[PDB]
Amino acid sequence: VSHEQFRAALQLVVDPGDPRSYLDNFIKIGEGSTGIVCIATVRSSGKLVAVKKMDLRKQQRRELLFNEVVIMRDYQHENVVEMYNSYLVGDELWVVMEFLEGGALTDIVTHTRMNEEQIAAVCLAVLQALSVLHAQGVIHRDIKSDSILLTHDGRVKLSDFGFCAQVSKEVPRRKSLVGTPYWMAPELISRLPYGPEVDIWSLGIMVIEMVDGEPPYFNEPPLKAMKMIRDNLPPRLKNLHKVSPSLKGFLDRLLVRDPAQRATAAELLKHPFLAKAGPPASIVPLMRQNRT
Amino acid sequence: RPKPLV
Repeated sequence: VSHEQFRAALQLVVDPGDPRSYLDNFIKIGEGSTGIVCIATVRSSGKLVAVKKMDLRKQQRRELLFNEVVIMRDYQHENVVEMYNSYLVGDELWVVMEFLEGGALTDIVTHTRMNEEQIAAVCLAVLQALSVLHAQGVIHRDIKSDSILLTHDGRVKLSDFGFCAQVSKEVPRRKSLVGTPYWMAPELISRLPYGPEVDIWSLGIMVIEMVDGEPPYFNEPPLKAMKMIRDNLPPRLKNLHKVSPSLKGFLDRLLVRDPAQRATAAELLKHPFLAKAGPPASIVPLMRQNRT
Repeated sequence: RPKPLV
């Protein structure tokens, strides 16, 4: 009943039609935030596209599904996954989008060790994206290695906007408890009104992922890790000797508890650590199809 | 992987 009501609303917003008419050989590759991701073959071209499938009945907050359409209609960018078309297919929202065939940053972080040319390239790419989103008041709210995707030639793109929200003069802060526990900003876990600064902290946790292979407290149940994040000093790297003073100085601007003192994305683009970033080619050897 | 909390 409110499901039927919701299918009808989504219908007025999405493209008409059914992309099964032009797509073949759907193969599941992933499950993430809000549903599954398949690759599919575009019949007329032989090209490959990704299809995000999101069951309306399985969302904590169905209304966040509109985020997939807002972000597509409005915030395209070099470092953001491009979204082609959305559809309602029975009880699911489908988004046909760019296939990032290099896979997710998670698979690199859990299986090899990045150097700082590589970390700087990822950080620079992510920060360019955030600088542009944050200037327009868009907060991603689920920054983590699982949300950073790569092309085969090593270009880095932000993905998975399903949890994002907007701030503006009339709604200067968000309040919702949203993200993935281990990456959540402290002010967000403490239920304070928050803004784009939350993505900056989450990026810091992603830097810890890149250096250590895991975010802090990863061995704790989620609820206990949030409590630890709320109450404790900023989390530390397992091994500080494994980062340069430059990388350490960079991280220290990210993992600041007071969001007013945390660096913005605009400021971070100017940080000397980013001078280390290699081109996309430098990221390539890290991917599963290339490492030994 | 840990799931998002909404």
